[PDB]
Amino acid sequence: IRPSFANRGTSYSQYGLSIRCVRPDQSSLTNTLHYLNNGVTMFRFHWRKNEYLIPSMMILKALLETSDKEIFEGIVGKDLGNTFLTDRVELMLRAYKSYGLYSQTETLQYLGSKFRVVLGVAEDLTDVEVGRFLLQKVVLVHLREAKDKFRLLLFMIRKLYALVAGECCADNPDSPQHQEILLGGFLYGQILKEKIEDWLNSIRAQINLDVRRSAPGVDFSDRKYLTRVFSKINNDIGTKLQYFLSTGNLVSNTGLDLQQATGYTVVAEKLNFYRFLSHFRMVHRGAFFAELKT
Amino acid sequence: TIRMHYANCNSYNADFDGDEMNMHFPQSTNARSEAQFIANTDSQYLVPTSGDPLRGLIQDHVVMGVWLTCKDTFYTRDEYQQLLFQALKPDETGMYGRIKTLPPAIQRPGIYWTGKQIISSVLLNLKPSDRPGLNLKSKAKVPGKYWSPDSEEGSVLFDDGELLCGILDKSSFGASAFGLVHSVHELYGPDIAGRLLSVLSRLFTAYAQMRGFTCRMDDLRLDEQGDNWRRQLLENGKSFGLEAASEYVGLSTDSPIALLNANLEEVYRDDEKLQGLDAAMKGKMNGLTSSIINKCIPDGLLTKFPYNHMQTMTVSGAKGSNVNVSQISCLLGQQELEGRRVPLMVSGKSLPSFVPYETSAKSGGFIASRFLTGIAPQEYYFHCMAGREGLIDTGYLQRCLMKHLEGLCVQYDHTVRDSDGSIVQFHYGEDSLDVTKQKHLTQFEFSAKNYKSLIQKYKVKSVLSAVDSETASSYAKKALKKPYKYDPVLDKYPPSRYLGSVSEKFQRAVDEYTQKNPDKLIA
Amino acid sequence: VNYAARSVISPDPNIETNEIGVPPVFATKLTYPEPVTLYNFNEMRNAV
Amino acid sequence: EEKNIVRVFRAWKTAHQLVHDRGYGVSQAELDLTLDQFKAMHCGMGRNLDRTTLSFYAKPSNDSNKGTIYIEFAKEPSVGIKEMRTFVHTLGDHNHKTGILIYANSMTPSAAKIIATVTGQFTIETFQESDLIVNITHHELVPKHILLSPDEKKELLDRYKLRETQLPRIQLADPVARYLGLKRGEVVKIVRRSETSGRYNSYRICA
Amino acid sequence: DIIINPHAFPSRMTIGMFIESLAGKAGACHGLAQDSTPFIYSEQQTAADYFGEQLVKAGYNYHGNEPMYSGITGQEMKADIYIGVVYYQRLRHMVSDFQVRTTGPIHNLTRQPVKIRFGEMERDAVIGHGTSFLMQDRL
Amino acid sequence: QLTTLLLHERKKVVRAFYHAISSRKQCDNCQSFSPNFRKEG
Amino acid sequence: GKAVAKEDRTTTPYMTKYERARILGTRALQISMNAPVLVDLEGETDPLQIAMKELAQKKIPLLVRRYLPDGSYEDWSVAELI
Amino acid sequence: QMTLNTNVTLGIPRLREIIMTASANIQTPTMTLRLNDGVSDKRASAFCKEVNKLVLSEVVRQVRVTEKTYAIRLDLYSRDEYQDEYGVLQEEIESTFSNRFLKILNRIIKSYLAKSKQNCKHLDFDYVNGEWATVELVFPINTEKLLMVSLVEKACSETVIHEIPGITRCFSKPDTVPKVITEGVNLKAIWEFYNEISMNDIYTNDIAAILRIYGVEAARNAIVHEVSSVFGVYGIAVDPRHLSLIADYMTFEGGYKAFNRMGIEYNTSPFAKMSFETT
Amino acid sequence: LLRSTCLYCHHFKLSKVKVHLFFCRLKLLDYGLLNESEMVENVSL
Amino acid sequence: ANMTPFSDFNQSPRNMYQCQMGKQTMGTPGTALRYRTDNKLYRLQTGQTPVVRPKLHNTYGLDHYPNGTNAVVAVISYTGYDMEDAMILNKSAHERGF
Ligand SMILES: [Zn+2]
Repeated sequence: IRPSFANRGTSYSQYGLSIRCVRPDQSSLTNTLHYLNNGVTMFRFHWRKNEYLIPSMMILKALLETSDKEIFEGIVGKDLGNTFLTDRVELMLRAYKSYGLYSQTETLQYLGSKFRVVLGVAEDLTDVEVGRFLLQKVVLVHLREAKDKFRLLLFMIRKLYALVAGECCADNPDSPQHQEILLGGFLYGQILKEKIEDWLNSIRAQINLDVRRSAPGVDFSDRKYLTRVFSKINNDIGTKLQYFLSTGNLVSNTGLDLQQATGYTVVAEKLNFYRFLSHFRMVHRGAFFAELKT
Repeated sequence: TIRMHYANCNSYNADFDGDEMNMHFPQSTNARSEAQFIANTDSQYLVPTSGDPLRGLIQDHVVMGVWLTCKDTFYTRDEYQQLLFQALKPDETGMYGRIKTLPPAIQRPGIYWTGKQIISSVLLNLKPSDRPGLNLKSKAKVPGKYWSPDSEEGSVLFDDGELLCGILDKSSFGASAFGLVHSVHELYGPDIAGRLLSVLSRLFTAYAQMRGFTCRMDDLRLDEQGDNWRRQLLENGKSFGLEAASEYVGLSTDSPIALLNANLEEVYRDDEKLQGLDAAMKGKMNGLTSSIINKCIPDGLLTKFPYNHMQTMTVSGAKGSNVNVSQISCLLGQQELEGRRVPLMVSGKSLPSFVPYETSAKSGGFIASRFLTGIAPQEYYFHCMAGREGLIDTGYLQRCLMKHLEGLCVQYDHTVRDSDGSIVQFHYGEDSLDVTKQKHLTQFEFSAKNYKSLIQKYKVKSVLSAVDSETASSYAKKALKKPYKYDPVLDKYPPSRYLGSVSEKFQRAVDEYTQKNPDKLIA
Repeated sequence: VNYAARSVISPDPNIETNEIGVPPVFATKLTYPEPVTLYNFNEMRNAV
Repeated sequence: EEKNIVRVFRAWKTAHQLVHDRGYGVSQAELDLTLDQFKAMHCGMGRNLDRTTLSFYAKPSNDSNKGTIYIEFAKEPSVGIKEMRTFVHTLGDHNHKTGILIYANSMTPSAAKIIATVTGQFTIETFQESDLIVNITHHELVPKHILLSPDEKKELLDRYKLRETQLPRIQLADPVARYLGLKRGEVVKIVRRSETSGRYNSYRICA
Repeated sequence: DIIINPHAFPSRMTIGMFIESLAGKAGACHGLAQDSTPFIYSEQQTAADYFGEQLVKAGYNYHGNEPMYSGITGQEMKADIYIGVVYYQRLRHMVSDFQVRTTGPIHNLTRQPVKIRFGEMERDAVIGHGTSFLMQDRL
Repeated sequence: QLTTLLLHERKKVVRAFYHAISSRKQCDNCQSFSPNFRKEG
Repeated sequence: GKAVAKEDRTTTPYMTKYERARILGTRALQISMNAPVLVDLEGETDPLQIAMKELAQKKIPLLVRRYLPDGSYEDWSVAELI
Repeated sequence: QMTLNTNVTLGIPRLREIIMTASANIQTPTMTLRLNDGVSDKRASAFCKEVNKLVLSEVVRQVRVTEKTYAIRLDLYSRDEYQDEYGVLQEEIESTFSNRFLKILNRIIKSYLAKSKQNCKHLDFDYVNGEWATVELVFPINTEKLLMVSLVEKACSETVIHEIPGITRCFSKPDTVPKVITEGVNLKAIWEFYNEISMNDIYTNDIAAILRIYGVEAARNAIVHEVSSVFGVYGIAVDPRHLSLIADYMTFEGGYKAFNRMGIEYNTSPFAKMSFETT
Repeated sequence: LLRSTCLYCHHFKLSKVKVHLFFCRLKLLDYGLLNESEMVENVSL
Repeated sequence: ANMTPFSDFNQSPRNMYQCQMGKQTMGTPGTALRYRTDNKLYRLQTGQTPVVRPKLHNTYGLDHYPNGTNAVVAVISYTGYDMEDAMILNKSAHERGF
């Protein structure tokens, strides 16, 4: 229950459901459910520093080969005909029926043709697999099996609708009930994976530009070509990590779901023993809250 | 490290803990002349906001004051002379030739000067050339009942400059008006109030070196009857929490646990119903707390007022308050964090130690243990909550009211104008003065009490010469004729030269005193 | 500003309510001009 | 229900009072009007029966000052253009110098500029009911305001070596300003009862 | 070794320090390492009474007091005084202590003393005291 | 045969003047329409 | 401008808390610059406290000009003030 | 000196509003009216409910809406318990319910329908018992479903029976001096009631209002008393001379001036003006 | 000031009587006449 | 925070200040100082183990890093210099190596 939601999407409302889902490599990103005044639910998420908003019925149908009776009897299959939930789900189903298409393939193709630009996906291969690439890489990353992402999405939308009707209290994000700690080495691994992914994208852009010029050297079978290209680009990522440690300004193309991008490292002043320990134990919430005096 | 005296610690708002101070030097001689006469420290005895003085002695001096002026004290000749000379120390200050004393209060079988005689002696050595002694009557800080039932000390009375009855404490000399030092500032001028403040400082320090004063352990411990009284009151109020909660929600004390639990669960999902519940239960707990405090701290604890070395520092006003000995000796009471009380987590239990919807006040942040004996974990957590709340609780409005009020000076025709020439007030705020020189006008008993020093302070024979006396005084009575068509005397006649012209309410008050309680004024 | 020292303070009860103790270091390091006349000539000659 | 009848009664002890308070003179009975006194004076078949007869006047007690005053109640709401200019020649022919009016509600602004010019040496002034219905001057937070003659204004400007533009001001929109009948340029003397020391006299002007 | 002031304990509630001084003078005597974990000592038998048993076994006063003679006069203090063995850890905040400016360099542009601060609040004080000449001097 | 109030009135009157002169698009003396001018930051 | 006559003077006969400081300051400066001392010294050295000794006996020159807000001014001899 | 408290704004925000911005629309504009002799506690509470404003949501019970036609039925509390905390009559509800409630309901339905684009067919009040209210509506079928529960809650929560414009929450607080403390400020209303004396009425500053309809000197004494009471809640004393001077400078020009760009832009010295904010 | 210019008119876009009104105002405010500054407008043609 | 003897007797703001101030003692920053390239180290020549201690002051191996000494404190207002929280330090108790 955060009021900044309200003036965000004016058809929107303060009620939302947030989930920070994390892959096996501890590389989480967020994707929240906005409950909009009209009745439908938006599936907000983040990619490349940019918000992105696709309706939840869209990806619900795009995820599994589903028919609408299944969505309904999954969200509110209970106590047949509970007033509030029943009319809200009806309104949602029809509001999606408005413009979209019927099957899973059509939805995936539309989704790909919409989102092929921002995904770093292969330019030439195909179009529906890009929709599958979204529904693998962004939607709910902690889960592997599609049907299970579908089940958890139904449960989550049911929790949102229960929260709207006042049958569920608002969990408090500023309390250790709903908090965990990020260690050092896990952040180190995230930044190392980000630098490696940038390195791959960089040698990929170098190969594309080499091919693009006219054709100075294009031998994708010759190992000599790969030695040439590796020698071209900056091959030193040790200094990137060493800079993150020397300064703290986490300079990455994607924030890895981190609010603040400065102040990550403290210098272990061994001035006194208690000072050293107290360095090792402490935690912090980030100055993004310090700037708000409350 | 530069050294300054304690008196200024209250003025500079300093703590001598590491904060440092710019120290300038006015080069030219005009600047040092004006610093010496206008803005010198001994002339800064009155803050500008209210009349209440800000300089004056602090913790140690005032506790040793309660212990020196007390009437069970006695000195032989040696201690009297020595302590007096430590107080005066003429040579470093100057202006005086030989130190003069009093006769002893008692003379046989052994000669003994008493403490009040030492205070009177200091006052006698600092009297100017020809100003009759000080005489004064004023309530003191240490209440009269602490010494005895129908005790006499209570309130200092001293005539012609000799401390006749009463003891000096934070109200007498210090950050409290209408005491000894403020009345010396009024009668004998500022630079004598400064000398007197210094002399009291050194006198009380020297007495400390003779006697010494310490806050030992047994000052805190409750005598067995006291702490068993506290134990009985706590066993009695074992269940005030449940009574107040059940009365609030509507049920009786003998209700089934399940129904009370259901109603409580319905209560603090909301927020207003919490306001009501915490208000009721807080009223109950504070009734209990005030009860056991009122029964314990005056009489329960081990040593009585004079000897208890924390009862002195507390009720004399040096450092601390009555709530402090309450907490160190009797109980802590409700832990009020930002108003109501402890925040209830999702499951309705105040802390993971307590069962859900727990009613007993120990879960409401009321903690019964005292600092002397030790607070338990569940209590210590709420105490950390309240304290850290305080710590997260603990300059542009000085460039708004100052840019526009730069000049705003009181021109010579006595009409406070802005410097561009335009009027803002006639007779600046109903003139007499900002607090500095207007404190004692309401003290008609004091001015009329002695009256022989005030005529010499005003220098009547030089003032009555060149200022007008009959005209405004005559027209004042006609202005006191209730019907209109006679303006206030200040408007017709300026108050600087026409020595009858004074504000209306001042005339009304001086006349109501002269007619009402003239017990000093003969007929 | 010129001629303005700055230091940590510490308390002393022996001096006065007016006075401020300055170490001889501030005695030597803060000076102010003074014309020399007939009757303070001894003070100033001795000072120089 | 029929509470409108006490409103217009209370608009008299705010107007029949708004005389001295100016220097004029009124019989002490038109200040002591009881509730039913107004009804018995101005009555009819109703029980509404108040209007068409709400018009009185007053002459100065200074015996000069060119000239007198006349109060009238324009009961027709939003007096407008055909009810204001016709009620000017009456003040002109009675040799009435200055007059008063009421309106409830919303005096039409189009009927405010073409009449405010016809006044010239006279001044239509100014009030409306339902905004000044009980004397504001009868109050704790409003001191007794007094006017001043050019002799007593010259005395002021002399004892203080002032210019007529260095004093405090009072806007003409101030309630008491239009109450006393102030003109732009007259010095009021206010009798502050500020209880810190006595009650003193400050001065103000209008501009 | 260190004189602390009694007026500092009220309004501060460091009654823990009184207990710690008791425990220090008790432990140093016999040679114990007085256990002082939070939350052992209950309301039945207080910690103060335990360390008091300790001390009265050692021989000193049970409330911790001790009869002291003053040095500057020689005859005993009327009231006994409280001596214990506290643990004083010296701080280090004094590392940045002082700067006296008689005369020195001036500014490039405005010919000011190069970077003590007197103004914009000091000016309030000086023109408050009514010290035109002091303001015009120091500024 | 300067004061704040004088300046407080001058500044208001000049503000009114500059609200006025910027209002008219047609000339009252020439009756024509002078060519406008558009600015930039 | 006008120099208000001696017959009618409307300012306060008291040596205001400020005129005393500045009179003493300027007299101290004057005496510091080898001016005549109008009163017998008893051995005091500071070129200021001599001015205090002068003012205690009212033997000091330097009439003061009090500037009223009109622009006019009064001329008060320091013997004349209270 | 102090800022931490131990409902109205107290502390440096209050002073900041009264003496820095000189704002109208203070956060807690309250008035305080003294009762008279001729009034009893029954008349006290009657006048209190009279000048108080209530919302039709505050008398309605749960509101059920059946779907199909299109039908809404409001439950209204029993006239007895409804007249204990009130004293608006049944006919008043009838009239204002019908007219303004239909107006509000249709307005918000049109709002949501126009938002989705991208009439009141029957009404039956309980003309005898007054414990329910039926509105039968008809709509074209092409229109999508309507959240009638939320829309009707918004309507009943937005519509008012008797409101004096800009006042609400008249309350009674205990010196044996019965008074009425009201939130909001409409002097224009309080002139009208003769249960309470129209002279002795305290005002939380709203000094814009009292300066506007009680004079300039009224504003002066009001602001003096206001800053006195603001510094009075703390144990700090500021004698009336400082307050008198600050006030009588603030109400100099004739109105009441903030100490900001407004007041900075009027001084005659072009160096202070250059100095303090924007050279 | 350019925006208010009349290039063909070579004067202000205003009516010359309004500009003359404001000129009389700023003349009469020169010597400190406030109500006299405002009285200029009690004329109707 | 746990290493504050009788930490449940003090007004908890005092324990808060004591934690935030014992993190800033001039105490022994280790034992290998000859091999440290830090800018500013502080070391205490004469440290000891407290005579009043929590058992965890032994468990957490604090014995290898003492912070302060044991002062024979007399609660007394005698010198007069010790107001506003200041204190004295017995001269010979200083010139013998406090
Ligand atoms: Zn033209």
